Amino acid sequence: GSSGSSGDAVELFKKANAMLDEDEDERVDEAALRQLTEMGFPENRATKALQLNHMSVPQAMEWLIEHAEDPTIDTPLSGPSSG
Repeated sequence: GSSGSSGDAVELFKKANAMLDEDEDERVDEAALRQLTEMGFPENRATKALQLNHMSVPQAMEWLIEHAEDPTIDTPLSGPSSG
């Protein structure tokens, strides 16, 4: 018998082939926005979020999810119309 005791491991991940292109400064990215706006998010948010997510299509998503229920986000009301 031979082994440690205090912990050992508890993590697993992998990222085979994962490269695109980043866009910093200047107006927001549309290519990315499209993705979001294509999913089911408002340009405003997507845009804002993006800017906060270094213009990330995936990242933003989460931010959009987490912020999905954020006040700052500022959202209108939902009357009768558009149900």
